[PDB]
Amino acid sequence: SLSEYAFRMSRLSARLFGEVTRPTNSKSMKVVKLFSELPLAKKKETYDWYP
Amino acid sequence: HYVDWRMWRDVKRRKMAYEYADERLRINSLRKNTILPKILQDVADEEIAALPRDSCPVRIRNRCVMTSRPRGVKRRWRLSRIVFRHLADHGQLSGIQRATW
Amino acid sequence: VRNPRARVVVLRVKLSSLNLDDHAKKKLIKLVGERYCKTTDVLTIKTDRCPLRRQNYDYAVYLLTVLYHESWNTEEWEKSKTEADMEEYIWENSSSERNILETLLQMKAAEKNMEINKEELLGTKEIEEYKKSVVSLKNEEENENSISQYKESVKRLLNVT
Amino acid sequence: HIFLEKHLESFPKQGPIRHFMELVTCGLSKNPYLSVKQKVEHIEWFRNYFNEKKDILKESNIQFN
Amino acid sequence: RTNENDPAKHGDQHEGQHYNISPQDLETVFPHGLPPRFVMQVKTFSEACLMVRKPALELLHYLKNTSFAYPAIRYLLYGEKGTGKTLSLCHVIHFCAKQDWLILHIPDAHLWVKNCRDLLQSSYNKQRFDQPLEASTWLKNFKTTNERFLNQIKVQEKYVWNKRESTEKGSPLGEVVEQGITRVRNATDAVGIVLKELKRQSSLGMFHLLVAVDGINALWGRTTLKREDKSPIAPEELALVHNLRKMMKNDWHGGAIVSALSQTGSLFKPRKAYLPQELLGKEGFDALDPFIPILVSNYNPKEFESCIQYYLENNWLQHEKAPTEEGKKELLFLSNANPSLLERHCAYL
Amino acid sequence: SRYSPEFKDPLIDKEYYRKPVEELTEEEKYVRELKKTQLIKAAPAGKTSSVFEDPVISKFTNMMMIGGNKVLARSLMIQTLEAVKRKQFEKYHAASAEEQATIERNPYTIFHQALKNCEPMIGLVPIQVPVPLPDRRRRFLAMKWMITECRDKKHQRTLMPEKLSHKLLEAFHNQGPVIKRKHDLHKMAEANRALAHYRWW
RNA sequence: AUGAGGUGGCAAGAAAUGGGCUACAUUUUCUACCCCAGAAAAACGAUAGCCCUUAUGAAACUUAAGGGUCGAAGGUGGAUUUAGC
Ligand SMILES: Nc1ncnc2c1ncn2[C@@H]1O[C@H](COP(=O)(O)OP(=O)(O)OP(=O)(O)O)[C@@H](O)[C@H]1O
Ligand SMILES: Nc1nc2c(ncn2[C@@H]2O[C@H](COP(=O)(O)OP(=O)(O)O)[C@@H](O)[C@H]2O)c(=O)[nH]1
Ligand SMILES: [K+]
Ligand SMILES: [Mg+2]
Ligand SMILES: [Mg+2]
Ligand SMILES: [Mg+2]
Ligand SMILES: [Mg+2]
Ligand SMILES: [Mg+2]
Ligand SMILES: [Mg+2]
Repeated sequence: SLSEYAFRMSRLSARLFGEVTRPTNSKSMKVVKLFSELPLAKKKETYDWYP
Repeated sequence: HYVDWRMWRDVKRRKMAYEYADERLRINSLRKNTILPKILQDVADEEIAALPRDSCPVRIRNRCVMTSRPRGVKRRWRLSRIVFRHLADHGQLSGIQRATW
Repeated sequence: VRNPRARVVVLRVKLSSLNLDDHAKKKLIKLVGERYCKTTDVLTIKTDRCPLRRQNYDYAVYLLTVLYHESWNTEEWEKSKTEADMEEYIWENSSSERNILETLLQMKAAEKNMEINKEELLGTKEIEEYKKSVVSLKNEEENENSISQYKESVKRLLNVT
Repeated sequence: HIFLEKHLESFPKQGPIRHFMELVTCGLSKNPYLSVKQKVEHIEWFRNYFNEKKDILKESNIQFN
Repeated sequence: RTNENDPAKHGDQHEGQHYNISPQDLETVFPHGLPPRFVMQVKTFSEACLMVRKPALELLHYLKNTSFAYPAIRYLLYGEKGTGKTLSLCHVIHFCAKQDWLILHIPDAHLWVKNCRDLLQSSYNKQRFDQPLEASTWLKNFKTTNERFLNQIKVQEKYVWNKRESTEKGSPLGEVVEQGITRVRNATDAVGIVLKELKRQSSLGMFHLLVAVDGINALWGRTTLKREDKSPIAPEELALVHNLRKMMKNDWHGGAIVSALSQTGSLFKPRKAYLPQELLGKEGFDALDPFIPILVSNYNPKEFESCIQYYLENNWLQHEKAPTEEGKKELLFLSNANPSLLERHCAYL
Repeated sequence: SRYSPEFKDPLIDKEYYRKPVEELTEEEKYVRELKKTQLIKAAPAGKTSSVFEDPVISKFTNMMMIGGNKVLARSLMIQTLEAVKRKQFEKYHAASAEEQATIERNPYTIFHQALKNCEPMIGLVPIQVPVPLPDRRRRFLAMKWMITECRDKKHQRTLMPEKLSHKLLEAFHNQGPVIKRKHDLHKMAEANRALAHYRWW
């Protein structure tokens, strides 16, 4: 589909910006968001809900 | 001295979930991916099951902080609709006003 | 006093304000993607990764530095540029050039006065006008104004009036 | 905060473990709330877990260390 | 209306003046390709008057001044929706038919890239798909249009329709046309053979050839057809589209190619798209490049007055107030001099 | 209604304004002077000053409209008018010189005459009693009967333009189920004639 | 212990009934466009059933989304009745 030029440019841009470099599926990509976001429990709204 | 035993149970659940969130996140990261071996994912599954029941985040219920109402709780204020109406109508909440348009 | 929104930094720079050649500019544009607005020729980098304002600002400056240096750097795979990989259309070595060359060759063959050459045919002012019109249509705004120029050039080249 | 992959010295340089740790490090780096020590703690926890489960890794043919 | 009903003799002086086309000419020349609304108007009025417009005049002048030695020149009727592009192509077609050319007329390429249920993988080439119903439908009208020239053409190869049936070198192209018409399964292959033979014989000098394709952008616009796996089918995979692209290629002489852009019936193109690159995509633009675009625009005041006079003469504008200048101005404003909108408006007055 | 009661409906008629002052009566002069001091409702998006505006056809289109699809209703109306005109032209050409004098070709005249022929004179009201019908009710009953007959399921796969054109021509010639329905209403009124006294007005 | 805690569990339909949604199509259906087109048309018609996948979740036949498979009932509906200026 995409030209190898665009493919390599996109991967180089990902390397530059610190994004995921290797190809990956949606199921495995969940880990990135899981570790980027805080756990639901650790959020102040969640663990300090009650005074 | 929480409002009721239900609110006390929810407080216990929130404390347990906050305690075990990091371990839960770590163990669930292994399970929620298609890279690691299936045997490793299965052992991770049994471990996350082995974690205590109350640590599950889905068991945290958003009860009103003042009357322990299990439903009709506005998240932004954490108050059941009844208590929120009481305070807003008496004018003790900034900005909120009776809407007319 | 804490507020998570306070950690976000935005670094804006006009690419024309940097020391960039055509190749480096195009490579940087393709690397940064939608972070660059062509209308204003402005690269905007938003940093919210680091917890702190100073950290995010330093990260944005570092991103600019690395992007600039790598854009100036040239990769081997760059040679493998599909004709569609270019943001701009180049008449040279293009389908338009090939087609007009073949058409002129066929015309002169039909005339049977085959005392011609590719460069001789393509150096004529008529080919210059046709190339200008084709570039106008492919890269500039498409409109009746450009279509008229293209029609006139093609008419003169094809010898029909 | 960002270039956390320098902490992945102990993990294999290739394979499922390396790919998974790449994903984990990218997530941690993108995370703006956790402190550097907590991110390193997550990485250390994964290291310890894989070291403990090295038997299963060897049985599944995923080179470790 | 013009006393000059000859398609070749009428000139600039007849701009905005009408031009009749006899019923015999209509039957022999346009079994297909006329706009449906104009066909209905013809059936209603028992007449086929076309207005002599500047684009048609210019294209006719170009065709008259052509030199068949050069490779076939590509002209592209162009412009907005419902401005008379198809009828200008029909005017040129009638001119060349009266001039005794072989008219390879494609009434609408858009019909070939949608709604087909008989789509089948081509037996001659599994890579491509055939459209037997459309192929036979086009072949019948093509024979009706150019029967007289059909016998004269000598085929130059042996074409096998089965392991047992074939047509031999030196045979009339009428043989292939009849085979395609009758044996529906072979209609697409017959159309391809016909295109090949016409294109080569034009260069040989056997006869002048006018290719006249409406909706040429369909040859590169995406198709809505689907495979057995519900997967989209690219335009080139259709044998008809492939052969028509080969015909559109200017690697031949002894004729001319006239194509008309048409957003109507196009697939995956916005309504307000009327520019050539926009309608043809870059692929189609390069395929047809170089070409001479001929713009067709809304009626000028004289053309508007002539069309209104034609309708009044036919008594089509039965409305009581239509003849009044107030009604004339109302029609002019509502149609903004667009022939299609004006015709649709007058349809119910 | 967002309009205050003071607002007055707009009068869209160029002739009314172009009329010379001299031809105006004192009452008309006073009305024109008064209107200069009154508020006027914004002209509705339906009716304009076009000489090709037919209020009867506009009302028929509105009645045919379904779920605010005014565009489709207008399309159906114009298609019906075109079909009527085309059928008339075909009959005109196919007819001899004598019958060409009789054969009408104006779709507006055909439509108006058909609806007039379909207008019922006497209605029935519960009090059932035969009763006079006001002109507005007569026109509405004609239009509704025509539209309902066209929408009848008895016609299979036939498009509304063709159906309505055929029914309109039949009515113009005083035939068809619409005229049959009008005759049925008249017959029921005649049958209940004896009950006419029950009406108190 | 009529209090507290934990594990597991119902929640289905003999049958009826209120409301809502989808339809019964040609002013319709599919496609393009988003309103100047081409096809369907005994098909129309399930958000129903069955299988698979995916989302969330510790846990999905249970929830949702998607895909596949199926193409069902029905053909504008009695009294009566709802809303709308
Ligand atoms: N030269 C003409 N002479 C007579 N009628 C014309 C002419 N041009 C346009 N018309 C009228 O307009 C219609 C023909 O328009 P045509 O089919 O050519 O539209 P188009 O603009 O080429 O493209 P499309 O409508 O497919 O976008 C007919 O109703 C016809 O009466
Ligand atoms: N069945 C059949 N079709 C033929 C034959 N020769 C030409 N055709 C038609 O023309 C096509 C071949 O065109 P050609 O110019 O040879 O080039 P090609 O299409 O790339 O093979 C076939 O796909 C048919 O549509 C033949 O002998 N048999
Ligand atoms: K009902
Ligand atoms: Mg919950
Ligand atoms: Mg047209
Ligand atoms: Mg108890
Ligand atoms: Mg389903
Ligand atoms: Mg799961
Ligand atoms: Mg079906």
